[PDB]
Amino acid sequence: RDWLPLLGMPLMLLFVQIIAIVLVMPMQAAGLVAPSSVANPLIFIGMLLAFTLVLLVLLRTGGRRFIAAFIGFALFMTFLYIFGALSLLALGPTTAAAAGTLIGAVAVTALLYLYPEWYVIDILGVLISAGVASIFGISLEPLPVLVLLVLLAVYDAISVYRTKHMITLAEGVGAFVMGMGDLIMPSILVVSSHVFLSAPTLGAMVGSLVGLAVLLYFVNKGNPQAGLPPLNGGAILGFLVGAALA
Amino acid sequence: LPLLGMPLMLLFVQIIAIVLVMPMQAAGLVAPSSVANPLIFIGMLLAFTLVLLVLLRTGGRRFIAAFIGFALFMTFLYIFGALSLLALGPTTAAAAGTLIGAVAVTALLYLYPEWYVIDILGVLISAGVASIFGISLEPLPVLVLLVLLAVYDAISVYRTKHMITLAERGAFVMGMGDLIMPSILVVSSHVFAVLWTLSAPTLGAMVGSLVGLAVLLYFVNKGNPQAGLPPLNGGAILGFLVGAALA
Amino acid sequence: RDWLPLLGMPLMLLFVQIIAIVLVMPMQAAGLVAPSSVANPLIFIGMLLAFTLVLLVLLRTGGRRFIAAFIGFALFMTFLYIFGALSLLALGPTTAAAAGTLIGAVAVTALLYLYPEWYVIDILGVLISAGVASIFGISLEPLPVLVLLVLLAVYDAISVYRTKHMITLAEGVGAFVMGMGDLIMPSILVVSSHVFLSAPTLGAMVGSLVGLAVLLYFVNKGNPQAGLPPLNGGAILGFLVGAALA
Amino acid sequence: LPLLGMPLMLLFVQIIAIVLVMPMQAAGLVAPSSVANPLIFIGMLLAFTLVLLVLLRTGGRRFIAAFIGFALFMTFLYIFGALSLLALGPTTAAAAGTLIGAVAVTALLYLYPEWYVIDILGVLISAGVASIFGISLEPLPVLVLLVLLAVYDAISVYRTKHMITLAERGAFVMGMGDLIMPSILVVSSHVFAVLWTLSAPTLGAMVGSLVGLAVLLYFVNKGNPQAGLPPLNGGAILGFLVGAALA
Repeated sequence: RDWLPLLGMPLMLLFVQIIAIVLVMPMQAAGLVAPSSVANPLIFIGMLLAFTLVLLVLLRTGGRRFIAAFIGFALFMTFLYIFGALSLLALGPTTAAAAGTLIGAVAVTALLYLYPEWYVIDILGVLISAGVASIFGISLEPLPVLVLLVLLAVYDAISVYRTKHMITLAEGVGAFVMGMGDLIMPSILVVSSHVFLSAPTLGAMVGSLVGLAVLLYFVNKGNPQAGLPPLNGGAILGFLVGAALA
Repeated sequence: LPLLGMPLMLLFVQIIAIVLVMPMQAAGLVAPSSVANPLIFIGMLLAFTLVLLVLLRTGGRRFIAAFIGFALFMTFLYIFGALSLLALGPTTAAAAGTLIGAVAVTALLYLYPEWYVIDILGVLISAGVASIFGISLEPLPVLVLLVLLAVYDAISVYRTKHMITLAERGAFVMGMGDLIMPSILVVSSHVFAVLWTLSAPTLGAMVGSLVGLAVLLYFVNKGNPQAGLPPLNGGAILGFLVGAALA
Repeated sequence: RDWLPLLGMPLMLLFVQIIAIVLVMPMQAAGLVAPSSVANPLIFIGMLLAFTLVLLVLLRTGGRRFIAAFIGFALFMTFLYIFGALSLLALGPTTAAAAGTLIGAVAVTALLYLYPEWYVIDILGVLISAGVASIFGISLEPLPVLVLLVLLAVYDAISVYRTKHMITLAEGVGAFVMGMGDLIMPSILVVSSHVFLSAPTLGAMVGSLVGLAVLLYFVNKGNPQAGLPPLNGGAILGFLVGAALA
Repeated sequence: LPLLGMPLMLLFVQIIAIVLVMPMQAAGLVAPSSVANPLIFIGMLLAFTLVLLVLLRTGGRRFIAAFIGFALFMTFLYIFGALSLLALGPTTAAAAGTLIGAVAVTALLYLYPEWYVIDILGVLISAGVASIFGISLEPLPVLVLLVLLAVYDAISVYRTKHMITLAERGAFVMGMGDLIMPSILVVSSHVFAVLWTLSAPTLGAMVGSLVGLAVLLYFVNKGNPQAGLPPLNGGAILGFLVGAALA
């Protein structure tokens, strides 16, 4: 039935979660992170604003492929961190391990720039996303992740509602970034929980999948809704259900 | 009826500016007396704005929209959080209580208000800023800061008025700004040595500001002419010196 | 004869020099400055580039009277330094001295903003200029000032020649800032010389006046020339003549 | 005749890049081997440029005109000054001598040249940058930096070439840049352990770069296709490994 079509996004959710755990492991074999303070989400957010400000001044300052380059470089590096973490727990400190990861990341990034197969895109998007998920999740603990999640969710629903209301007014009364990015969002709580086969934080994983269910449901219905609050609110739901478990 | 309204707005900000002073010094800390403090202050504002605008000229759609929302949220954190949870207080479920409070408010402010809501919130924030600086030091750097600021206003008004005799948001910002300016002599003189019906010379300043704004609103309806700050700013100054020459 | 007309600019030269000396005095009674290194001119120049970059991003970001304000504030402060230095050597550390200078500078700056008498402008321009002259001149020593002067002069002649040649090509083959600023330029060597009634650095003062003579001469002739090299080259000429003296 | 000219330009830059190495380490100092050095390097370039352009978008008339003139003057100071006065040397009238030298040159470069003048100067500067980095560390971070940089080029060429198969200043800059790229394996392998006709494997790299650029110029006249860096960059790399497998 409606299996093969549009299961790929919950697929991507589960996968990213999986790869985030498996990456929880090697990334501490060389540290990484960035104190389970509730101020940590605030630093996160402001810094996110800086990430965008930089990115925008870069785009408006392009840079026909200078923009492509600066991001290409950013990519190259983040993949170095991915791979790096892999071999460095794997073959460990060996020259053949490190060089293994540099060649790996060169290969991958070059590929992505060479008009790949663009199922490939989904795959790398999954990699990257899992990477980030693992990092902040390894970085500090739930209650802070929980605050962060609920905050970001609130911003979102404000954002959709504003522009939706702005649709309903104006008569008479690159998407992948936001996407895969939100693929990441509920998963970071999944890491920073197994960081605090798996726990009762499978619960967070399933609840996040169920949030995604409500989401692709309303999206496959007429007259869309917000996003984060289904995914985060559902991951938090599952997670808190996995407390009522043990 | 709003003819009482805008003085009310002031009176309230002043009251709420004082109430926050106690819990405000549960940390507080911005800027000794030192009159270089007003200068550092000015340059801080000018550089702040210059940066803030280049954020617009480099922004500022969903960016500076959100960016302001964030700054707003933080400032509301300090207001709710620090000023009420320490006023409980302090910690634990109270602190969480105010996170809930400030997210509730900034989210509410965003989206669409209803008259009084925005007035209330502006008043609150204003009281916050007022309290902080009035605390962050004494009534003499404040006296100078005030006369400086006011004199700038009257002059830019005349220049740009005289710059006429030829031939939305920044408004609420500047409004709030005027709600703030006299309140600092009120907090910072409360940081001074008398105490009648709770600090007499600070009362003097307070009424002096309420009458200053009155005179301004009269001339505002007289037509065009109003040197912005110099009524209430300079007049609350007059009132303060009046309530101080008493004790 | 041609006295009263266009002697006012050499007038302004002598005056600024005079006021720069008289200010050499009080400004050390509270220090100021900024090492007689030849790297000092380079720091100067780069920093000058920063002064302009700031000023330009400010103008292009105006600021109808925000621009007016930011500069008004800058002015207010530099006059505080002028006056401040005055009373603080004068009445010294007294409250009445300091408050004297704040009221003084408020008065002056407010005046300048109130459409003054605009001979007044020349006068304040003279004040300011002398102020700056005194500061860098008190700051470090001749050979560095000498390098700085010759450098700046070279930039200038390049600049005029470029745009002049650009005039001669395009057929078929606020001024006060640059002005009073150059009023300042040769005088800083006049300070940093009496800092290293006056010396044989009267020589630098007269030679600078004579440079100005060549300058207002060619300017009052058809087909203009560069500027700095007459003024600086002439001040340096007089100065080096005041070495062949003692 | 310039058919020999552009290889000459390279050959010279390489020579002049080496000559400067000795006096260059009379201070020098930019960036241990460490391959993070190439990464730090890239990010340095990207952030450098991004800033440099926002200087244009915020400039850049008489500003960035002069600003470049200044940067140029400084870099010429280090070339003349440090590389010749310490090579005298060092100090006193020699140092002054080079101030005179570099002001003379940058002023000369500004205003209008004449063919060879700009070529000469570009070559000089290039040798400077080449020398510094080749010194600022060893032939392995350099190997990686090189293959990274080159691979980026071939890919942006194909993308923007393939971005075609639908339907002035930066040129000299990028040119100079290519004059630079292979010379760093030449300096930095001279910073390595053989010494025939003065460092044999560094010779190998050097000829390998001279033939690489040759192959590039052949295809450039073959029509359109030239993956910028990968000929000489990747080829000088081949040559270096060839002259190294010798001793």
